[PDB]
Amino acid sequence: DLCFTNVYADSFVIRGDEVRQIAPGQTGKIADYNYKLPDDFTGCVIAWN
Amino acid sequence: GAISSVLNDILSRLDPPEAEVQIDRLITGRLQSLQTYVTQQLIRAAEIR
Repeated sequence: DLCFTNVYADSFVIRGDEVRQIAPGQTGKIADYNYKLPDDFTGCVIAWN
Repeated sequence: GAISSVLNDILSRLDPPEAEVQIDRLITGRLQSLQTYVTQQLIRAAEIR
């Protein structure tokens, strides 16, 4: 029930044991070197096997 | 309420998102010291005036 200027959907696949690394300011292999989520992340995170 | 009174210890020891809460405790705490000091000086400013 809100509008947004731009909505960007970053599409990528990870393993089941790596889902905990994607979070604001979280460390990890896919977090520190591939996709570091910002501390002020105002978006959304979706996952599906 | 912070882990240490020094700013560098929090930023160096703890992570950034953990520092956001701990550094805020020093900010909110030390701001009361300024507000208390300023409040007392304005009160003493009335006595000296």
